[PDB]
Formats: sequence, C-alpha cells, structure tokens
Amino acid sequence: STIEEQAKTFLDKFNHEAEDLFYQSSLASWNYNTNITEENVQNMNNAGDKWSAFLKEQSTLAQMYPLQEIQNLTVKLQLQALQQNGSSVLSEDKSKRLNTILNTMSTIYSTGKVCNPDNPQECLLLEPGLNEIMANSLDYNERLWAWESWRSEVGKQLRPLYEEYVVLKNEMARANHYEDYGDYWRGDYEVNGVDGYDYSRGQLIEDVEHTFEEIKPLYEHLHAYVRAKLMNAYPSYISPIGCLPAHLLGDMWGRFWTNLYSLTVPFGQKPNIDVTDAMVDQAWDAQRIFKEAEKFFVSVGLPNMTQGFWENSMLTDPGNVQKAVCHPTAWDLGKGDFRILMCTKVTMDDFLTAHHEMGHIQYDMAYAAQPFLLRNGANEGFHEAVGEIMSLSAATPKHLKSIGLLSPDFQEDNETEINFLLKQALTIVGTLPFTYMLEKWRWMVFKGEIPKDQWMKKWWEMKREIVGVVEPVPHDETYCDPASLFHVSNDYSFIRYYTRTLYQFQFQEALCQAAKHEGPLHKCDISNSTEAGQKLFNMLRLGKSEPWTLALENVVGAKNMNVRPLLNYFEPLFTWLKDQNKNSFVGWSTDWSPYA
Amino acid sequence: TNLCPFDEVFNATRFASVYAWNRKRISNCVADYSVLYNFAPFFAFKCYGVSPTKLNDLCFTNVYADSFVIRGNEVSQIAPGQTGNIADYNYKLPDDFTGCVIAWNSNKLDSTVGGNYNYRYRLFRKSKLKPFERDISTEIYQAGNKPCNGVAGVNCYFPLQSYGFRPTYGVGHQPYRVVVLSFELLHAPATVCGP
Ligand SMILES: *[C@@H]1O[C@H](CO[C@@H]2O[C@@H](C)[C@@H](O)[C@@H](O)[C@@H]2O)[C@@H](O[C@@H]2O[C@H](CO)[C@@H](O)[C@H](O)[C@H]2NC(C)=O)[C@H](O)[C@H]1NC(C)=O
Ligand SMILES: *[C@@H]1O[C@H](CO)[C@@H](O[C@@H]2O[C@H](CO)[C@@H](O)[C@H](O)[C@H]2NC(C)=O)[C@H](O)[C@H]1NC(C)=O
Ligand SMILES: *[C@@H]1O[C@H](CO)[C@@H](O)[C@H](O)[C@H]1NC(C)=O
Ligand SMILES: *[C@@H]1O[C@H](CO)[C@@H](O)[C@H](O)[C@H]1NC(C)=O
Ligand SMILES: *[C@@H]1O[C@H](CO)[C@@H](O)[C@H](O)[C@H]1NC(C)=O
Ligand SMILES: *[C@@H]1O[C@H](CO)[C@@H](O)[C@H](O)[C@H]1NC(C)=O
Ligand SMILES: *[C@@H]1O[C@H](CO)[C@@H](O)[C@H](O)[C@H]1NC(C)=O
Ligand SMILES: [Zn+2]
Repeated sequence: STIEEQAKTFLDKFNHEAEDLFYQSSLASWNYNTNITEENVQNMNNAGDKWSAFLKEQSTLAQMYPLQEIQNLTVKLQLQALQQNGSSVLSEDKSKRLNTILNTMSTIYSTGKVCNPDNPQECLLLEPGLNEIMANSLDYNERLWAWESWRSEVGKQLRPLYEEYVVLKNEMARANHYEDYGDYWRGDYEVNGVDGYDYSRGQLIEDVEHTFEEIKPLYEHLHAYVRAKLMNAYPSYISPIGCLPAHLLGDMWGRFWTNLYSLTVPFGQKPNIDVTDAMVDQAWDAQRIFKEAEKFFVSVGLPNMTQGFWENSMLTDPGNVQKAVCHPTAWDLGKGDFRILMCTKVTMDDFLTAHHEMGHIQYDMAYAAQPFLLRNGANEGFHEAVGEIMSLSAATPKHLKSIGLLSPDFQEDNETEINFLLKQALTIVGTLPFTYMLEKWRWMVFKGEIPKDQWMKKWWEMKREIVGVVEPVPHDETYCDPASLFHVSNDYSFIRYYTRTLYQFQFQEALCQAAKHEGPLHKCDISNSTEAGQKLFNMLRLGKSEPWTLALENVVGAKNMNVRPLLNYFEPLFTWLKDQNKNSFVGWSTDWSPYA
Repeated sequence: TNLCPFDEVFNATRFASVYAWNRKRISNCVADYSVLYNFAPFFAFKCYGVSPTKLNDLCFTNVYADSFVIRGNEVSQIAPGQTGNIADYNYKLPDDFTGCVIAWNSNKLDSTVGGNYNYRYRLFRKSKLKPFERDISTEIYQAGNKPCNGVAGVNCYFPLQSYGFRPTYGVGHQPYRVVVLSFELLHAPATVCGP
C-alpha cells in the first residue's frame, strides 16, 4: 500500500463529503439572495461555518502525503489545492491582527463619507453620489473636488493599515516557502511537471511586457484621438502634447473610458443599434429572452438547459413583497443544479447579459464529470472569456436580423462600424494600461524595490510613463491613492482582467476561422456552426485536469498568450485613427503637469 | 387461478439500501407479464438473454426479484461486464445473466427537503465482489500500514456512505428505483408459467 492508494482514498472521502457540504452552503446562500430575513442570514452563517471548518480540517489532514512520492499529475493537483496553508503559518496574534486590519480597511472603504465644506447636513457617499458626479458632469472644478476628497478623507486612513498589511502578508508568503505576496499571486499561472507545457511564475511578467509592447501603438493613437476630442470640452485645461488629467476620464479611477462616448462619438448623427423598442412592440418577455439564448446555444451543438433550470431559477424581480439582490449571477450549486439569478427587464443590455450568464452555465455544465477540486476554469482568466465571446457573437447585426429583431431591409454602413468599434475600444483597449500599471506597482511594492517613502512618487511616475495620465494636484507620502480602488482595500488580484481580455479574442478568432467566416473579425456570428462548437467543447470539459497551456492549445493551436488576434479585431478602427491623426501629435510628455 | 403476484415489490412503500438488497422468490403460481406493463413511464427497460415478447409462453423453475434504488448516473452499471463503485462493491451481474432490469424515476417519493440520508451504499472494500453476493459487514476499513483496532480518522474510514437525496438535484443525482429479474431452470419440472 504505497502513498498512491492512500492519497486516492483520502481524495474519494473528501469528494463525497465536500459535495454535500458545499450544496448545503450554496442552497442557504441562494435562499438569502431570494429572501432577505434574519433567519436566512443565520442559515448562511451556519452553513458557511460548517463548510470552512470541514475545509480546514481536511487541509490539516492533507499534509501527511508528501508530493515527491506521488506520480500521476491528476491526484497531485487535488493535493496541491488542498495543501495550501495560508494564514495557519502565522501566530495567533499576527493572524488576528491581519483579520482586524482587513476588516477595518473594508469597513472604511464601504462607509467612506465625504462632505462639501459649506453644510455638513447634506453630503454624499461613494455609491451613489461621487460616482454620478464623475460619470455625468462636464464641470472641471466639481470633478476635481470629488477626486481630491475621496483620496483625502478616505485615503488617509488606509496607508497606516496598508503598510502593516504589506508586512504581514509578506511574512505569511515567506513562511509558505514563497518569495513575496506577488509571487504568491503569480502562483496561479504556475505549471510544473508536464514536459513541453511548463510555465514559471516569472514568465508571466516577461509575457506581460512582451504583449504590452505590441499593444502600445494602438493605445497611443486612441490616446491622441481622445485628447484631441477632449480639448473641445475643456478648452483651457489640456495640453496638445501632454498627458490627460486623471479626473476627467469618466470614471472615479480611470479604469474604463466608457463614459466618454458622448464626447468622442465619431458620427453623432448615426445612432447605434438598439432593439429595445423592437422588443417592446413584439411581446418579448424574460422567458422568451432565455429561450432565444438557449436556441442560440443549441444551434452550435451545445446541449439544452435542464428541466430544473426553468423551475428553480428566478428570472424576474419578485416585487416589493420580497427582497432580492439584483446582480446577474450564474449559480452552480453542484449535484446537477444550475440556476441564474437576474432581475431581467426587456432591454438589449439584459439580452446580452443573458447570453453571458448562460455561457457561464454551459461552461460549468461542461466539466460536471470532473472531481470536485478540478471543477473550475483552467486559470483565473478563462471563465469570463467564454461569456464575453458568446455575448459578442449575439450583438452582431446579422444575428439580430436572423431572429427578427431588425428589419430585413436594414443596410449597414461603414460609419456605424466605426461607432461600434470605438465604443468597444473605450472599454476594452483603455483598461489594459491601467491593469498593467496597478499590477506592476503592487509587484514592485511586494518585492521591496520601492522603499516605503517613495510609494506615491513611483506610482505617479508609472502613471505618467505607462498609462499617460497625470495628477491634477500634488500628492505627498501621506496619501495612499491605490488603496482608493475596491480591489486594493479588499485583498484581490488584478491581472486576471488583462489575461481574460487577451484570451477572449484568441478564442473568437479560432472559432471564427473554424466557422469559415469571410470578412472582418468583428462581423462574426458562430451560430449554425457545429465545427466551431466542438472545438470549444474540447476545451470546456477539461476543468483544471490539464495545464492551461494545453487547454489554450486545444482551441487556438498555440501554447502562449498572444495579442495579434486583438489587433486584428481593431484594424479598421486603427486605420481610421491613423487617417484622423495625420494632423495631430501621437504620444505624451511626462514633464507637463496641470499644476506646474 | 393463483397468479404470480408481480405487484407487491413493484409497488412497495419503502425500498432497501444498495448494499443490503432483499430477495423475493416466486414459485408455485402462474405468471402474467401483462400487469408488469403498468407504470408506463420507464427510464430504462432492457432485457438480456430471453425476449420480452416470447417470455409469456415459457416455463421455468424459479424467478428471483431483487429491489434496490440508486442515483441516475449509476443505472448503466446494472449491465453485465461493467465496472464501477456500485458495479464492483454492491451488486454484480454475471456475464451470462438472463432476465431484464427495470428502472424509473422516484424523485417524489424518495426525496425529502433537508436531505434523505436513510439510503446508503459502499465506497471502500478490500477486494471485489463475486456475483450474487451480499456484504452487510461494517468493520473499519484500513487504508494504511498501521492497525486501526476500530476507530474513525487518521487513516481509517467508515465504509458505507449516505446518498443524502434532495428534491432539487439534477436528473443524474435523483433517485431511480431499480428491480432485477433473474430466471433459473433446474432439473425439477417447470411450474412457474402462465396460460
Ligand atoms: C440557422 O439556421 C436556421 C435553419 O436554416 C436551415 O439550416 C441552415 C443551415 C441553412 O441550410 C438554411 O438554408 C436552412 O433553411 C435558420 O432559420 C431559418 O432562417 C431563415 C432565414 O432566411 C428563415 O426564413 C427560416 O424561417 C428559418 N427557419 C426556422 C426559424 O425554422 C436561422 O436563421 C440560421 N441562423 C443564422 C443564419 O444566424
Ligand atoms: C503547513 O504547516 C504545517 C504546520 O503548520 C507544516 O507541517 C510541518 O512541516 C514541517 C516542514 O519541515 C515539518 O518539519 C513538520 O513536522 C510538519 N508538522 C508540524 C506539526 O510542524 C506543513 O509543512 C506546511 N505546509 C507546507 C506546504 O509547507
Ligand atoms: C420567502 O418569501 C416568501 C414570499 O412571501 C414567503 O412566503 C416565505 O415565507 C419566505 N420564507 C421565509 C423563510 O421567510
Ligand atoms: C491517475 O488516477 C486515475 C484515478 O482512477 C487513474 O484512472 C489514472 O489511470 C491515473 N493515471 C495514470 C497515468 O495511471
Ligand atoms: C432541446 O430542446 C428542444 C425543445 O424542447 C428539443 O426540440 C431538442 O431536441 C432538444 N435537444 C436535445 C439535444 O435533446
Ligand atoms: C465609407 O465608404 C464610403 C464609400 O465611398 C467612403 O467614401 C468612406 O471614406 C468610407 N468611410 C467612412 C468613414 O465613411
Ligand atoms: C400501487 O399502489 C397504490 C396504492 O394503493 C395504488 O393506488 C396503485 O394503483 C398501485 N399501482 C398499481 C400498478 O396497481
Ligand atoms: Zn461573467
């Protein structure tokens, strides 16, 4: 009886217990997300406590099987998932201090209160309030007031907590046989053991710079176009050869440029495609929306949705009698239970969100036969990519013409093409530099290359040199600007968005090539293509059973992340921008600042 | 006429667990298979060996019926020459098995909100199981090189596990009652057959 038959039996017992415990927890959470009452909150608390206690106990018993004596590459992954120590490597005092710091920072972010200096009897929160201010205002001084206040009253209280957070997380990482917390985060993409499909944790960095170097020219042209069109709204606040101010990007932190479409629209006269009225006038309801999505998924070879999906899923807001959390979520309770929670309305946005969440459900259904610890995406950037691609396929004018939402005599021009392409680029291409900047800054801080007294200096130098944005007012070492974002105050990773954004267009190009599509890649509908569906399903069923290198190769025929498919998607927009920028300057200078 | 009562096991109140499966013998009666066609929705109705149409005009010696209930994705293992946890450690069918197996959904009766843990099967066993053999043993299974003396944990596990059926499960995790019919022909004169 070697270690193999000892690990196998332990994994069998864990597999048969975790399913029941997680099902109970998921059912309690679903009941709370439908009904809001103290009893349901208590039920969630009890179920979660049982699940966490069982998980720790099994993780403690999982350390008696050394990894070097096990050779299957299937049971090794389950034990690797189970054997992660985490906070147990620290003392009780340090662990409780870390939890206290995390809860304090989360509470400060959640209840962040800023008030104007004229009347404390009426003042705003983050949501709503400041978000509406910096999403729907054209005033320069009010946006600056909100931007500086949120980082003044809130940013002050997080830096002393953030420093101790960094120190304690680094202690935990070094106790877990790592180098730092950034190495711990990069450990998600680590692959060892399989010959020819290896991936070191330091390779992720080099791949990120290599992809960004090819991303840069398109971002520079988009930056030039946005800067040229923002000088008409703020005539005396932007330099033609400089960097965009950080408080005029349509968002609190500049993560997305979505709210600048009204100011940067290429052809204002021609509107975008909106089938909300064509849905209102033809007796379209939520049930028909989800039936249409199911028909689309069946047309490519993927199976139906279960009989329990249509009965146990709440697809409409209950009303004032009940209280439910309206947030589109795809639920995998396990044991053959799949549900979608959505307060669906008759709208094109909900029409695409239905496809997103049903692609999530299909991806979950694909790997239902895998063991419990291997039922998830290949990495952290694969599960949303499928939802995004199967949402992109449903927004094409050809698909909407096929289902009768658009008139048959509708002829599409090359102006709506550019409008849609720029709308996509404002939210897809405009977020990659921000993610790169934030993750690179956090990695340097965790390593120790940035001393404690140069955090803001390095932060703003990186912002000017990579993103191309400049602070409106100077910040000293008393502020913690990165902590103002949700994903920094709450301990969360951030590179998954970059990886998903690059993966989704690779998947789309592969499937469109498999569908014999002729023309631009942005006009792609994968409907009525059984060959395309099988190619995607060959990857969807793997789970974590195989390295994400092989999973990616199954679909795109390549072992590494690539950016050329992304560039091919925006080629017409790139040519249009190059033609429109022939009389402007492309690039920015770090020296210029608004307060200079 | 004393008809063979093929309606008392098909319509019982509570069935037995997979590992502890009961046996009901049928003899000294005339068999009418028309009443077997009741309960029209059948999940799986396959016969190995004899044919259902010609089963009426055939006289045998004894007929054995065994009753158990399993989950949806395990009915495939009530076929001969099949390997699985149920097919190896709970119930075995010979390579030359003759008869039919009948399975149908039983979600409404055998499922309870909050879980139904009263039906249990076996997951660990030192050796495999010979055909038509039962095992109600409950000794502690040893997965290591150290004696256990009878205790849970450390490297010891309880062999039998509880299904925990719930009405909201999927089609493969929902209960499915299963009955197996076996036929034997001994040197004794055949009596068990209908008109
Ligand atoms: C997907 O295909 C269906 C069915 O069309 C049939 O199969 C195709 C592969 C092709 O061989 C067609 O010639 C076949 O008729 C399409 O549904 C039909 O669409 C046409 C549009 O001209 C319509 O007149 C029919 O009434 C539809 N039949 C139905 C709804 O039963 C569907 O439009 C295709 N989806 C696309 C192209 O996105
Ligand atoms: C997780 O932590 C446990 C203990 O907190 C580690 O178990 C010890 O590992 C050391 C390593 O040399 C052994 O010398 C000890 O005998 C182990 N047991 C105890 C009780 O200390 C475990 O190794 C940690 N996990 C990892 C992956 O390092
Ligand atoms: C859940 O909400 C429904 C809607 O009125 C109500 O009838 C039911 O009692 C609620 N459940 C609990 C446990 O309160
Ligand atoms: C790994 O373990 C599984 C568990 O059954 C087994 O099927 C598989 O054959 C093992 N891998 C190899 C290479 O034998
Ligand atoms: C999916 O459901 C539709 C309608 O219920 C049916 O026509 C179709 O055959 C189903 N597909 C499969 C693979 O069963
Ligand atoms: C669209 O096509 C017309 C056709 O002549 C062409 O003149 C024009 O340059 C194209 N592009 C735009 C943005 O209109
Ligand atoms: C099974 O028993 C119930 C309860 O008496 C009865 O109503 C039903 O008709 C029986 N089924 C058959 C096939 O006789
Ligand atoms: Zn999603």
